Amino acid sequence: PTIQQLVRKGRRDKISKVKTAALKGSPQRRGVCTRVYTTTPKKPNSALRKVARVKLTSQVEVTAYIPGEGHNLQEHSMVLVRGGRVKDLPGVRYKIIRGSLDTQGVKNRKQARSRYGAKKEK
Amino acid sequence: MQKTIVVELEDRMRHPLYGKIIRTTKKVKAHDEDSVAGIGDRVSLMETRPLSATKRWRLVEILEKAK
Amino acid sequence: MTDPIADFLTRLRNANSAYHDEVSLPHSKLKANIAQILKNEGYISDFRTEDARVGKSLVIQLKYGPSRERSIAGLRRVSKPGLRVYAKSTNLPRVLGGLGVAIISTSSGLLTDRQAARQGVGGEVLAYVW
Amino acid sequence: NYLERVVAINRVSKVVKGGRRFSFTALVIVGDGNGMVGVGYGKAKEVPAAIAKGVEEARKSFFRVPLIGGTITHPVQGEAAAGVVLLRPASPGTGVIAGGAARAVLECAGVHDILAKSLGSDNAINVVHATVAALKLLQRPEEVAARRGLPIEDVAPAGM
Amino acid sequence: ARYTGPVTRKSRRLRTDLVGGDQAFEKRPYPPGQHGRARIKESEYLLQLQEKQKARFTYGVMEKQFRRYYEEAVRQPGKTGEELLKILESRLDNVIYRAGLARTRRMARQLVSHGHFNVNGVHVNVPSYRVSQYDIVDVRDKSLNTVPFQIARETAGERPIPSWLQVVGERQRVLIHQLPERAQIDVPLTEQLIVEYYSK
RNA sequence: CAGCUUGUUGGUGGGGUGACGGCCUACCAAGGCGACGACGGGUAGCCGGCCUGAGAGGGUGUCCGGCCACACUGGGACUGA
RNA sequence: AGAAGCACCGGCCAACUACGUGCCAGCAGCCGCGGUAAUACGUAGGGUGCGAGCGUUGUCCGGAAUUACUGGGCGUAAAGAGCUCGUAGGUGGUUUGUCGCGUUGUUCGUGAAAUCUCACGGCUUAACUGUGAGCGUGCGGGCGAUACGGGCAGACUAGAGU
RNA sequence: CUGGGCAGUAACUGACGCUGAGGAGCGAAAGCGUGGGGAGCGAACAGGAUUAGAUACCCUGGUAGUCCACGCCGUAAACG
RNA sequence: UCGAAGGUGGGAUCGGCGAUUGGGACGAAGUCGUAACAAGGUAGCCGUACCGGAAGGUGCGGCUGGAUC
Ligand SMILES: [Mg+2]
Ligand SMILES: [Mg+2]
Ligand SMILES: [Mg+2]
Ligand SMILES: [Mg+2]
Ligand SMILES: [Mg+2]
Ligand SMILES: [Mg+2]
Ligand SMILES: [Mg+2]
Ligand SMILES: [Mg+2]
Ligand SMILES: [Mg+2]
Ligand SMILES: [Mg+2]
Ligand SMILES: [Mg+2]
Ligand SMILES: [Mg+2]
Ligand SMILES: [Mg+2]
Ligand SMILES: [Mg+2]
Ligand SMILES: [Mg+2]
Ligand SMILES: [Mg+2]
Ligand SMILES: [Mg+2]
Ligand SMILES: [Mg+2]
Ligand SMILES: [Mg+2]
Ligand SMILES: [Mg+2]
Ligand SMILES: [Mg+2]
Ligand SMILES: [Mg+2]
Ligand SMILES: [Mg+2]
Ligand SMILES: [Mg+2]
Ligand SMILES: [Mg+2]
Ligand SMILES: [Mg+2]
Ligand SMILES: [Mg+2]
Ligand SMILES: [Mg+2]
Ligand SMILES: [Mg+2]
Ligand SMILES: [Mg+2]
Ligand SMILES: [Mg+2]
Ligand SMILES: [Mg+2]
Ligand SMILES: [Mg+2]
Ligand SMILES: [Mg+2]
Ligand SMILES: [Mg+2]
Ligand SMILES: [Mg+2]
Ligand SMILES: [Mg+2]
Ligand SMILES: [Mg+2]
Ligand SMILES: [Mg+2]
Ligand SMILES: [Mg+2]
Ligand SMILES: [Mg+2]
Ligand SMILES: [Mg+2]
Ligand SMILES: [Mg+2]
Ligand SMILES: [Mg+2]
Ligand SMILES: [Mg+2]
Ligand SMILES: [Mg+2]
Ligand SMILES: [Mg+2]
Ligand SMILES: [Mg+2]
Ligand SMILES: [Mg+2]
Ligand SMILES: [Mg+2]
Ligand SMILES: [Mg+2]
Ligand SMILES: [Mg+2]
Repeated sequence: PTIQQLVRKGRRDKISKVKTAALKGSPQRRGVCTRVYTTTPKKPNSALRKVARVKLTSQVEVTAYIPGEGHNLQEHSMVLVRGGRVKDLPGVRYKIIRGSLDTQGVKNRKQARSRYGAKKEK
Repeated sequence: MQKTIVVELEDRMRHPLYGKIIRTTKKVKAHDEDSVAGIGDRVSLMETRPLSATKRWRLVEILEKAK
Repeated sequence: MTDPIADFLTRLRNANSAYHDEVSLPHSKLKANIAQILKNEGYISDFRTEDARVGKSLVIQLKYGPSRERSIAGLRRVSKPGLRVYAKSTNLPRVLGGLGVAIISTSSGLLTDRQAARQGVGGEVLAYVW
Repeated sequence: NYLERVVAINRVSKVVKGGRRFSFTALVIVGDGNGMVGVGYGKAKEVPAAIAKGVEEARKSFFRVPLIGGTITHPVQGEAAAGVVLLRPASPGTGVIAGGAARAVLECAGVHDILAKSLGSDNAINVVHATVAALKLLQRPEEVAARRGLPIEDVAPAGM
Repeated sequence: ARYTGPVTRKSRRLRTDLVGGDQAFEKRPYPPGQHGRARIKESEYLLQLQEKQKARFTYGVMEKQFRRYYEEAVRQPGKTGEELLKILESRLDNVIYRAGLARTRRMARQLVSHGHFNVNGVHVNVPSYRVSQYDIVDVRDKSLNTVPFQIARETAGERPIPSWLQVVGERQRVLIHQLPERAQIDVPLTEQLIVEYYSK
């Protein structure tokens, strides 16, 4: 509207918020994974989600999510972290890759056999 | 300016996006061997070698003198 | 009172919507030429110029089909004073995919899309009459 | 020997004294697949009665569409109460490109080459109403020739 | 890659047999799976996907090759589906199938891949080759008098010959007069749904 | 980020350059730039190109090609077309 | 005879049964499933799609007409400054003449190559590559027009003011 | 003492018009500074009453304020 | 003469930590009240001032986005 006013003040695209701040440019960031514990998700879920405090090589501390049936995690551990939303936990915005430098692939895994870590057979 | 004059020039260029025609005014420094020019005093200018640090124009003739 | 072409188009559109059989407005050469183009295109009936109290007034009579049907589907000014619209021969505007007529102001005078494309000279698209 | 497709099905609720009352409304589009298209809203307690009423209303509200050889003549831009859908003629090679409701209405009408997009609300009923409105403002070159005169100031390279 | 799997299972899934031959029918209805005898709501995307898969498994075309064929067809002027079908037909296996030098498309692909055809007296081993106008196709001289060819040498007179191709007698030579017209020869499938599928 | 500039703007006479030129020098005037954004802060090699988008547009400058800038950091001269 | 695997199967979107489990184990892009008959969890079978590749992550474009020239709105959903004056700026009544700056036409030069497209030619085909033409939206120069905007020179009263 | 508007004649000039970034002026009530004034009302405050409580609604009182002079403040559901 | 580096000095600008302290968002099934939605029990809002554990109350002026004869 008002081409003269548009000439005086052009349009501006919406502001953007980045979603990979902790990784800051890396699809996977190598972390430390200290103090593995378990918390409770939001009200209408009533579960016990296994989480951890992992500090990346980019020197940021975030709370990640551990997928699969159980884990071998412990105090500081040689782990890889990828992005992902949990939709139940307050502010967990990253997920640890299962089948990485330290953590093992989820045993007894036969379906989808790539996520959570699973060799075919050998 | 002691043998120099300052001349306002204007031009129109179409907007790259909106397409409206707009007018922009510029400013050039013109050499005046005999400094005879006042406020207004329309002048046609032809561009020369770098006569000075900021002078690239010279006086050609005086047309439509100031009212 | 800006863009008398737009005022003329708006008056014609309002009269056509209100089923008016007669319009009146002050006369200008541009409006007379536009009336000539409209008469040639067949969207309107006869037009004439009559001398009012001041200046001249241009008079356009409209046409209606068999029922209360309007030959003029609509009007749309194109080259507004806020942003002028210029078109060349290779990219002349199309109205209704050829079923509409756009007035083109070229060095040959006021011309329609097809006639202007025939002679290959473009200009300012005044409006779409379709 | 008609072609029918349902666009939207949903259940409405009205509060009564003792509890809840439900009903079903199912808009159904009916046509023969060549040039005829019908619109029926329909409403009943059960889905079969609802779609039957929609089919009947479409049969009642059948209306003529102008075609020029499988595609529309000139681009149109209709507008419903809230739906905003525009239709444009396309090359014969191109199929029918539209959303759910628009594509259903167009395929019941019998259009083979059309470019349709929705720009207003995403409600199925309003999209249908906008599409059928655009079909209504669609005119015929012969009709505009009757309106003006000299049926030569038109382009129909496909002809036939 | 190649399917190398049960063609009849694909035919039962697609609800339309498209291979024929000796194993045309299974003498049973089409419940392709455990729940295949149950009725399923027909979605708009389902019809287009089924049509595309029918064409791909009829012509032995991988997904990327079919994508390239469709994009070339739409980029070509005029129509899109007809051009796509013409490109699909222009394959060596399809040409051999139409000229009746093989039992089905899979047999034609097997022979052309094993390299028993010299088009202009030149060895080829790719079914992806496309024929053109004024192009000859000939049988390898050494490969004559072999069983897979002599089995059909005398019983190749059952299937019809398309109006664009022609066959030669005791010594078979395949020549291409012009581009095919699948719209008038052997079109068991409508391409106007594939053209809508590929524009999503 | 609302006031920026003093060889800074111009002129004169010399010097200097392959070459015009405050490029340098001695003297004279008070001028020059700024809301069409100077000055200041953040970021960045530019383009032909690449991706997406029907298009307009949005993102990007990696293969390759053209140019520019740099050679541990900072500064300088010479040889030589 | 020496050679296939991969992901998904609640709506978006193509793909359902059973077993164990019973807000626990768990999955998940949303909203939603799991608290004792789970097509949504792990598993088995079955199906779908692709394929020596299939899924996840990272970022950009599109859907988004949710920065709208194309292509948005501002009574009540977000949106008219509390009002007025006025600087720059944008915009402007009728008519005559001149210029031809904007406008537009032709011509010439330029707009490197590859790469984008048409048409062909060669690697058994394709990828890859060669050729002819488009592209290079533009710019500079000459030669045509004043229909509209505009510069100048005038005129009129309707606008406006007295 | 002074502003504006409307009507009439067309008497006069002759596009001198519209909007207006910034900028400037005006701008309810409440409030602030200086001096004056203060009948009535009336925040704050006090007593009584209601209530489990009543820092309120009700009653009895009562200070600034409401008023004037010159300044300041420039805010309202300043809304059609 | 100029001239890199270095020293001395007052400033300019951008960050990190900080005893202590203010407000905000979310949590559970806590404590104290019922301010709004009905005339919500004293109609509700808007600007300001004052007061009180808290929501809030009172005064001044305005609106109906309430009613009344
Ligand atoms: Mg707009
Ligand atoms: Mg000099
Ligand atoms: Mg919408
Ligand atoms: Mg491959
Ligand atoms: Mg000096
Ligand atoms: Mg000097
Ligand atoms: Mg850099
Ligand atoms: Mg778009
Ligand atoms: Mg360096
Ligand atoms: Mg080094
Ligand atoms: Mg160095
Ligand atoms: Mg040398
Ligand atoms: Mg030398
Ligand atoms: Mg499905
Ligand atoms: Mg169970
Ligand atoms: Mg499952
Ligand atoms: Mg997106
Ligand atoms: Mg967009
Ligand atoms: Mg909107
Ligand atoms: Mg509201
Ligand atoms: Mg609002
Ligand atoms: Mg106002
Ligand atoms: Mg306001
Ligand atoms: Mg306000
Ligand atoms: Mg002004
Ligand atoms: Mg003006
Ligand atoms: Mg004018
Ligand atoms: Mg003007
Ligand atoms: Mg070749
Ligand atoms: Mg080129
Ligand atoms: Mg030229
Ligand atoms: Mg008057
Ligand atoms: Mg006069
Ligand atoms: Mg004004
Ligand atoms: Mg202002
Ligand atoms: Mg007061
Ligand atoms: Mg006072
Ligand atoms: Mg006092
Ligand atoms: Mg008390
Ligand atoms: Mg009292
Ligand atoms: Mg009292
Ligand atoms: Mg006080
Ligand atoms: Mg004041
Ligand atoms: Mg008021
Ligand atoms: Mg602290
Ligand atoms: Mg209450
Ligand atoms: Mg209250
Ligand atoms: Mg009460
Ligand atoms: Mg109350
Ligand atoms: Mg009180
Ligand atoms: Mg108050
Ligand atoms: Mg009150």
